[PDB]
Amino acid sequence: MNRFWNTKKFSLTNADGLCATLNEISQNDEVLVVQPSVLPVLNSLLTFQDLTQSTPVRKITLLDDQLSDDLPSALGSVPQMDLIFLIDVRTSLRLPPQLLDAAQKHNLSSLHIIYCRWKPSFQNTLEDTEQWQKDGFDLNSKKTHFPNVIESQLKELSNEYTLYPWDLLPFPQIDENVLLTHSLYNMENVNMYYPNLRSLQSATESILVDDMVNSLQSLIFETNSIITNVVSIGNLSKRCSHLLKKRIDEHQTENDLFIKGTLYGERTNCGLEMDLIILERNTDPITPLLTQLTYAGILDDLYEFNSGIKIKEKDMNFNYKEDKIWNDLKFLNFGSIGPQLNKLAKELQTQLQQRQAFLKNHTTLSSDVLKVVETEEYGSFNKILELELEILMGNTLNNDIEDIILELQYQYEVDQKKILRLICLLSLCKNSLREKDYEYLRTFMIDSWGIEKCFQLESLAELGFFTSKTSKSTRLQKEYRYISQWFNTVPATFAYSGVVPLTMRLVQMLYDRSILFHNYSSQQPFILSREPRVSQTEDLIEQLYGDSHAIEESIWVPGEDIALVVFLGGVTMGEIAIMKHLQKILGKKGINKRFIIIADGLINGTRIMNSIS
Amino acid sequence: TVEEYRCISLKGVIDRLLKYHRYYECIQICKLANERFLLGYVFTEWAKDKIKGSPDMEDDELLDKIKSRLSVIDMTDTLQMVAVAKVAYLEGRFQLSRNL
Repeated sequence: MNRFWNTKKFSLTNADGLCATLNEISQNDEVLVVQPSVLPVLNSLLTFQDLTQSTPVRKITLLDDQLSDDLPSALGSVPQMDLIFLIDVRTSLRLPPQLLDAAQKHNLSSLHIIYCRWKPSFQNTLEDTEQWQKDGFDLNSKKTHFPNVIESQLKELSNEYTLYPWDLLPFPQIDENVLLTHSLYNMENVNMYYPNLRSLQSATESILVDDMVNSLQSLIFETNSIITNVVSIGNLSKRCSHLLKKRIDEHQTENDLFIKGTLYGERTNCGLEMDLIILERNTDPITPLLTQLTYAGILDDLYEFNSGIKIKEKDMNFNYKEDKIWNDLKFLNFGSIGPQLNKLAKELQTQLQQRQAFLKNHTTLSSDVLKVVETEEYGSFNKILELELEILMGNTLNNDIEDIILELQYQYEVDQKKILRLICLLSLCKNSLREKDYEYLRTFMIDSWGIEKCFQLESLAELGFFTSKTSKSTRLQKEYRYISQWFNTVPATFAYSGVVPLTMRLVQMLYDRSILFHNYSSQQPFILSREPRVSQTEDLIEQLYGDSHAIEESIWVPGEDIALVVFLGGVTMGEIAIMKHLQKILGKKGINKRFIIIADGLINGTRIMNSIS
Repeated sequence: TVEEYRCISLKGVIDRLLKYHRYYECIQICKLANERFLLGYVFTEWAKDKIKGSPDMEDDELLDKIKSRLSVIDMTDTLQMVAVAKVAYLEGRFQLSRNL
């Protein structure tokens, strides 16, 4: 807020707007009807008690076909004032049929709905006071617009179209530092980047990039920032950067270009820098599939977080704004939790009961997790780690891989997803697999897991995960054993099998070429540069991607620090753990910066496997 | 006088002189008065009158003139040319209306 990104301050605006709208609906007893996908987000913002006390609504429901049978049971009952639906139409451009069938059948006499949208900063605070009646109606907005958007398909029943545009802007839930935008799923639980229908990839990609650009524009115009340097990586990031630049340069108002002349300008500057490094998940498919070792990573891949940051099996919330025990243990390694918990418990003995309840709950949950790690296919949780560590450095032999893949297939029972992920990593690590092993691996797969597995192994065999030795979308076509020489991923590191992520070193090289100095270096343009630059580092990335055009460096202004590292394609939460380590080590070395990680939705190995199915 | 100038806004003065087909005088008051809001209101009227004027013209040269005269004006308010395109479409000229 006001050039200082007070992230928690973003939370209040959405709640205030929703409360004002709901209280301005009607001063009676209201019943709320909320879409299943958006409800968890709303509950993570407004508590039930606050919702009841602030506005006279007293009931919340869900959009389901069960309501059709309950139309004469639930909808017929209550209905003290009216029914206020809440829908999300930001993606999939289609209203759910539930409201369509309920409107005509139950014959509601008052239809009011709520639709979500990003904040229209271009409205610039209603533009003063309409310029004293538009200086004699010199400007007007009647019919100066298309008749309807998306909701033009709603042209049935009555004219009760009291729409209400509730505003929404990103706010942090999992942690103070990192915000999160939900644009990676539809209402049908289909991945927005890896859809299970290989006929409409291009449109889905365009829609995703458009929505991401819209969210970034909303945040940028809300915070009143001036981007100075852009480091785009990949193909889609190029289009995203160009579209964002065009949209910023088109829709910006006046009274700020004048400031753009005063600040920065010609022959002078004021020492303000913001960076917009952008990456794509397809660039490095090496590390969304490794096993998590941090506490929240282990707790995540065994029990999937929903849209809200909570879990079904437990009841206590993991929100950071009311508890401090979770703050200091979320990103620590699993091994260093026990003794720390023992010390925390023993120090309080000499020494309010809410802390006791919190520590008891944490101890019980940790004990349950430790118990469930073992005795549940004992040794698998470690065996996969040793196998992954062996594969990453490279120890594959002639036809011996077929012996170990089925070694744990039925000796220890294991899910399909683990095997599929491991074989994908095997096929991806060597950057190529010969033509004499697919004929056996695919045969065994189709033998053991049905007939539909052939379709999965065919569809997944074109995104780059499952390739054969015999508009490129920026795949990776270089052996990984080479990358272990330029970079020092395998020696400082946690949340993995002792391996540094590839994105980690990719962002490291932009500011300090130390590891690149040890290997493949005789001269460098610099050793410590404050501004992001890319020079004399083309050939290494020319062979790494097959084209010396993936790297893009853009300077916008002609002539401590906020860096916006967005993530198009999900964030593997282990990267968040190493981001803090990067910030700490860079601050120690001398360069002081602050990182904000924009995420389109948490991504994880198993969560990917159901996507392409 | 000063008191009469208070009764009616500057737009009231600009209209009285735009009425009598004097499209260069008006555009000079706006420059000296240091205003931008009432700038495009002269240009839209001039374009409408020019389009609705000489009927025996040619599309390419008419568009060239109507777009070269737009280069001088650098301002975005009340500069809507949808009305100009409509009034061009209201008569036989269709290609020029589409090209505008």
